[PDB]
Amino acid sequence: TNPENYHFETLQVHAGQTVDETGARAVPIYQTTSYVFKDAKQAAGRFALTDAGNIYTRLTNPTTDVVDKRVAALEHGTAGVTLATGSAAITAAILNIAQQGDEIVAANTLYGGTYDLFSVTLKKLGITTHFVDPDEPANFETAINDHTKALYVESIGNPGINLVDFEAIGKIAHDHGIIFIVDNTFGTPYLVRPLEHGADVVVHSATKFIGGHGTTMGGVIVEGGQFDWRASGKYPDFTTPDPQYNGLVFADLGGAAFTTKVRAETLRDTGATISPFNSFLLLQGLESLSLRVERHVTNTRKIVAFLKAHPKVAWINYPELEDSPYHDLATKYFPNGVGSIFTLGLTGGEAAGKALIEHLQLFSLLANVADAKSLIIHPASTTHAQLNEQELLAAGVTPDLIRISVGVENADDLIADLDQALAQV
Amino acid sequence: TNPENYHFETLQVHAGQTVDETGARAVPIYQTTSYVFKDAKQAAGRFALTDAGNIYTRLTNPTTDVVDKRVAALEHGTAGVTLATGSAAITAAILNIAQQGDEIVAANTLYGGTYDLFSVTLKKLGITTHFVDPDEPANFETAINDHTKALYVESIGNPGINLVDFEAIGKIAHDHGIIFIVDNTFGTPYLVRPLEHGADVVVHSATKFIGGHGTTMGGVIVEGGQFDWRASGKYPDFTTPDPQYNGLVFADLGGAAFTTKVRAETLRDTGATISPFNSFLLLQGLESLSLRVERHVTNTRKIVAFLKAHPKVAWINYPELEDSPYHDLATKYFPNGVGSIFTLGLTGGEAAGKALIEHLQLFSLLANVADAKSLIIHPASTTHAQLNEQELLAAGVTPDLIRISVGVENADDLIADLDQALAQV
Amino acid sequence: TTNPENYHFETLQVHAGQTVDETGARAVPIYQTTSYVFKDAKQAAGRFALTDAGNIYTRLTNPTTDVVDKRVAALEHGTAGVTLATGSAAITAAILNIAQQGDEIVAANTLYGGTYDLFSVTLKKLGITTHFVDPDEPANFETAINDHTKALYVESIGNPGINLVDFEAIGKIAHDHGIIFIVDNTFGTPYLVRPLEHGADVVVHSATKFIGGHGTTMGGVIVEGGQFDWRASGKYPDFTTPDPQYNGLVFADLGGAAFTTKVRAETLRDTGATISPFNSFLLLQGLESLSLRVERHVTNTRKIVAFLKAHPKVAWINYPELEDSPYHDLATKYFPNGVGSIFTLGLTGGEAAGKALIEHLQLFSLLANVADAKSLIIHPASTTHAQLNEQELLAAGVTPDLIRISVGVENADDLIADLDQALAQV
Amino acid sequence: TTNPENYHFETLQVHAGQTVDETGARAVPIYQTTSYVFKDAKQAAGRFALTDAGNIYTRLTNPTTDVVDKRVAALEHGTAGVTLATGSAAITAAILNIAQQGDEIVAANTLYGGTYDLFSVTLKKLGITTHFVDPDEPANFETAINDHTKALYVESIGNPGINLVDFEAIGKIAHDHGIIFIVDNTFGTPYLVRPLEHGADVVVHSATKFIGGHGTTMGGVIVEGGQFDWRASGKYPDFTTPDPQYNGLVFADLGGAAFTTKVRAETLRDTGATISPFNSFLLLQGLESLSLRVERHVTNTRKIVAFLKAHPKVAWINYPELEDSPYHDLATKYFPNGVGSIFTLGLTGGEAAGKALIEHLQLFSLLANVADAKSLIIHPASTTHAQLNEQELLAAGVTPDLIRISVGVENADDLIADLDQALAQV
Ligand code: PRO
Ligand code: PRO
Repeated sequence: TNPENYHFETLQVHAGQTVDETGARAVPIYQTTSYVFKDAKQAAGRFALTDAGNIYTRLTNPTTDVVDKRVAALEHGTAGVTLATGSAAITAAILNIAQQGDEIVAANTLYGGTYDLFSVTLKKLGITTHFVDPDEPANFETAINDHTKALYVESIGNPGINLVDFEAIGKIAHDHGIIFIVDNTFGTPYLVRPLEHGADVVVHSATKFIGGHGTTMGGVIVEGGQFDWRASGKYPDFTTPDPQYNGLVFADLGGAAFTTKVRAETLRDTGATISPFNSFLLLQGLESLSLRVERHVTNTRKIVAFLKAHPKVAWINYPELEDSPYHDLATKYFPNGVGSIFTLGLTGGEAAGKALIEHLQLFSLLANVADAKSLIIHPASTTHAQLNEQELLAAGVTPDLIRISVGVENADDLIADLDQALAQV
Repeated sequence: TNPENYHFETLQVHAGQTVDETGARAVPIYQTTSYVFKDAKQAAGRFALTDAGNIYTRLTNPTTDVVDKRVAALEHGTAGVTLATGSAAITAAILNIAQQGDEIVAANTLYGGTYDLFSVTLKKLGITTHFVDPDEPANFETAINDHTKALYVESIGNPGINLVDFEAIGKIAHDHGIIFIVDNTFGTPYLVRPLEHGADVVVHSATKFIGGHGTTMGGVIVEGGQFDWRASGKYPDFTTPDPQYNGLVFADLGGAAFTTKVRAETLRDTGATISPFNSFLLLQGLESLSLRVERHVTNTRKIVAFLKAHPKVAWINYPELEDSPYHDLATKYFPNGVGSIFTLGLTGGEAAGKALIEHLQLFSLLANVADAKSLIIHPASTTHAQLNEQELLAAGVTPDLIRISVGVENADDLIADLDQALAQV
Repeated sequence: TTNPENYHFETLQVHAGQTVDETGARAVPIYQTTSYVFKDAKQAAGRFALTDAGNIYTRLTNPTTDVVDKRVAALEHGTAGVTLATGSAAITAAILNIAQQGDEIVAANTLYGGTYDLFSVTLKKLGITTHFVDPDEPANFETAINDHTKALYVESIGNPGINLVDFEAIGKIAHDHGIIFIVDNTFGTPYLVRPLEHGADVVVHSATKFIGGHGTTMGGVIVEGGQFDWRASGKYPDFTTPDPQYNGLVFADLGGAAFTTKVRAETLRDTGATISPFNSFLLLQGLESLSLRVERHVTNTRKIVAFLKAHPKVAWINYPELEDSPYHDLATKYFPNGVGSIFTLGLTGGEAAGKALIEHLQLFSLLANVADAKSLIIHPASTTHAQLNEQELLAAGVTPDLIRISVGVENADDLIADLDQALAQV
Repeated sequence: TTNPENYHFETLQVHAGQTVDETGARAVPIYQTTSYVFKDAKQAAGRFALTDAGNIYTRLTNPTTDVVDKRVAALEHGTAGVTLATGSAAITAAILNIAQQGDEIVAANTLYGGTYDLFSVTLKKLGITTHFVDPDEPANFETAINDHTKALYVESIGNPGINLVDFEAIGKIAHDHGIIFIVDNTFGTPYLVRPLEHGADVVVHSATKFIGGHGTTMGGVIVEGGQFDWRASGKYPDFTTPDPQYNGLVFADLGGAAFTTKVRAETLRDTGATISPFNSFLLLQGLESLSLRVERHVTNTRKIVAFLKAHPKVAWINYPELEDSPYHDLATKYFPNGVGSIFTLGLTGGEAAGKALIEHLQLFSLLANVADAKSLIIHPASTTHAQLNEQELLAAGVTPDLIRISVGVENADDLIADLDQALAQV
């Protein structure tokens, strides 16, 4: 994990970065695809996974490697692996422990994407996921069984902005001998470390917060390295020596089991590999993640207060709020804030929200979150237009719903902009 | 397709590139993740796929778009889509027309990767692929049936360096109402256009030739737009309106059917999206593809002749050679050459090849092909060490086999380097 | 003009100069191009004539770099900006823009090693003499001014030496003699002090350091305040006398864009110290967090300066904000948000003690840079200022026992802990 | 020294200066960094002292850019190279490296618009006078030489004007007077003519054009032949007299790296026209195909020049290789592989005919650049050389009816077809 016990701010700046022979203080962009092997042994050794080193950029990259380590350090885990996007980090994570005919138990509150994947695409492939209501931790136990291999939820609903009892669902899963995978995109390691509250694997859509400016895509998978793969016995690929990899037992890697299996199977075969550039820009984003998340909260705090007190605001979801049905969860798991993404409904309903959008100057109309620039959009008509009233209202998406992602601009300017706009709907 | 009927050299330089309002002569790197929508309608419109424009970089990118068009133009197809890597362009291509419990008929001669994917990973997902011997076009018909939805082969075996009767297998597939997907990595549009000899879809690993210098990864999928999806009837997802996409019938797009379905399903859900940088470097590579491939052939020609005449060379595979079991295929389908990748066996067997490797100065020991720098490696101990003697000798990988990828250096220097080295094994 | 709807720093550093093209792309595209297609022969001819606004040649204009120009100027509260390859190039251009052969410049003794040697050796060879004055006494500049003097140069915070200067004072003394006031605001950044609003006419920057923020990309920026009469003073003819090469165009006629437009059209076009659109993109990213980053570098440096002052093995510690530094008054008047994150320090054991301290710290990297997100430490006299020797070395506050530290954005405690252990091993 | 195991152009452009780091990465890493961690206080001090080889500061040294230096020099068959931000910056540095105030340069009249105005306006202001001679008669240079003259400058192929020059001739005339011969080989590239091997001492390049090859990235390269006695001639003191700032180091003591090492240590460090490691990476990619690309640009231009000569509506066509151009002899002697892909042409209808032709072609883009993979066309007098007017305009072969064309690597037939249709519409 973290060697000389460094604090978050130090880890987000140094984690997994070494200095090569050139003395280059910044991580070089290893925009290469292959690596020269010392001799014919090392070649066979690297491809056999028995000799530590670079192999192929689809599999390995000195730049991307620093991201794996660094994110893991922040997430306080044991090993990380990066991928083309968040969607791919999810697809890989799932496929690593779910075969055909098997199933997984995932929360009702999910990003339009994560959802339409679990339900339409990966099922089509014979892996259906049973959607439970995250508000009642026990609600998962009811759909669990023998074909179930992992309990999946999002650290903060998208757009349900609903918290969940991490520790509860973690045991409910371990009691049945399966792992807890938490999609921490919305919370980030600075706000919450699912791996330290009952989670085994944490996925991220670095595209959003880790990246920081809406310029780069990428996903990350971090493992806690705290789940006996043999014990539970429910994960064969992990137990049964791999013929294709020289009878290697993934469970023998320990803290690196889950991640070295994605890299050697899913990643190598499906190839949703990140480009060294993207990884570079992620390293820059991480070098300031905390600082930006800190402002993302204090800004959202101020913007939420002003919005709650405005007559023209019907309702406002935001766990930290003293009267949100999740306030208690917030205080227990999110001591530093609940993010900067929130939903709200206006008093003039649907036509009013879109109207507000059409008047704001500092809020951009687009599909994204966690940009340094503030954003707003109406989920139902976009990011979740892949779900019918059936799932739509099941994930909290109502015709009057409007979503906001608070940037790092000046709170006064954002409030002023919001004011002038509402003063016209 | 190609509007004012331009020749290959003109298309590889201009295809799908327009000039924006800035006047920028070079395609800008759109290192962005989202796009600002005009109003709430356009947002809903883009996400509904009813309004042409950018949506999300996982789905769309102005830079990557030029690659889609450009490659397609060269491949002489109707529509292209790019992806994170070649492996992902393959995974996506397959998943676009193969559900669970279904199967596909693919050649025995395949890249270590393409293979271990079709066989271990995608089966695990309940899609097994029956490996036929490409030498006998009829050999495919025997394993075809009702669950079969596509016939897949590589334009040039890796490392079988075996040609195949494109037109033969194309009909053998259309007679049974399925499509022909040809992995043209090794041949490229300048040497062969599978789409014009019985192929419906062509996949590429731009990582290799299109890229040109071993710096960038990426895959491409191009469709010929010449297969009635309704007629054959064997492709439901293409016939049955998509609920998630507003009851859209993929077959209604025509020339853009196959590609807009990968982008809207597999890509959007699995997210093996290319980074705008990678796409940029591909555009540069394409702007010179032909010129480099031209030298790749004339260089390999000269290097093959010298190698055939050297006493210490046991055997040498290279279709163009007057006595290779494929010479006739070569003359019919490859009028401009058969590439620059070839295999050879030495007279001192295994230990001799690796020895040759350990002596060469201008040939680099690594896992890659089509680099401007020349490369050599022993497949059995690396790129195909995922197959047992069973598949290993089934794809032409023998203990004395050595593979070479001819660069663009000076033929005399390469021959000289090879000479001095052989003069020591 | 300037900042339209009167926005605050945090909003400008994130939005300033950034429009949405037809592609609708939210992030600024990286325009890695060298040329631009012109509408017919006239648009082409009119652009090259500088009469038609638009792109011409990346050596002169770039859509990506353009956002940098606007944004940086916006933050620095100026009217126009032009960016260049490095901080050194921005400085070289600023001078050369208003300095011919036979002219002279009066500059502070406290200057970064490069800047010094540029004024003293490189520009000397071309008939541009520079008088190095002691910035502590504003009147000292008056003494060296004369007919050939054409500009007064100072740094917002000496490098090294950490000495502040009376902006308004030197500002007046310069305008009273009809010359411009050039401030190299590198160490301060627009967020700590805006020299253009306290008597300065042109402010240059080394985006390499703070603006970029991670030690990964290089570039310089020149920003003009556009509130200095070029005609009036009369000492800047090129700004008044029509430019033959440019259809008799008179640069002073451009108003708020006179100085920078002269650089782009003269010095920049001809010498070509051009930034690459890539770098510009990375700078934009940096600017998008400038305020947040500069904020921590300071809170961090404050604590670390405290600890280091109380520590027995510390001979002395320069940091203007310290209640008794000979510049404290200048700090309160001009630097309400802090005095940055770069300070010098002397050790009890002299030089050998310092070099010992460097080699033992684990969170401070020994390299030549400042403003990195990572913390840095180095010994100025043997590196950054080794082209000067002792007389000029000592004219800028560089003593053999001097050690320089650049506080990063890591955890303040860890940094102190690291500092402790190293000092004990000294 | 130079090219070790005697390799050919195609092998050098792909391998020259590229090593494999510990990561084993085959492709040259992009070192997007500004500084480098130094081993203890001495390595640091020794690097800054220029006595310890290694990286110092990206403004001075970069592992990515370094491959560019070696490689380009290798191809140009020289001993040492240094790269800079642009072609203009490489030229500016080359001159300033051997030119002080009060010195003069004698250069060809045929110069790219920028180069001209740099010599004539920008460098004039700094006491560096340049005498513009007629390159057609080598003796013409002798006439302007004198005590203050310190270098003879010419382009391998005038821009525009497409005029060749007697390399060896001007080379001797310059060494007979103890001065260097500087050639701007942009238009030719090391693959068509290697000025360093035919009487030249320093050859500069605008990688922006051919080396890069796609109009996407900018940069300049300076290459020295290292076969000119600095001590002997005696006219280059700075090369002989110990450098105080550098521990009395004498630049001439460096041998084959004297000229370029002076640029990196003086002009470059102080003015900072530094390339970005990104650009360098893109240049390396370009170099990896230079020979192949230059080969087609020529076969293509040959055909296109033929067609255009026979065409009725073509008043005249400049291309040295043409059997009757006043430079054909120079072409056969010096350019055995072709004379490039940039030619000028006059139309029967004069200026208006030309500008008409431009606006009608579909495969030729109207922009300011050459050597793109895409074909280009432009009218020099209203753009690239509009800072010069008629007297100096006409001293470089730029006539109001002149049209310039840069042949790309598209299909030769399509280009001709496109040209036909446009001419008919004229
Ligand atoms: O500091 C930051 O937030 C940005 C992220 C990419 C480059 N620097
Ligand atoms: O011409 C070429 O081959 C290279 C490819 C990337 C940049 N230019």
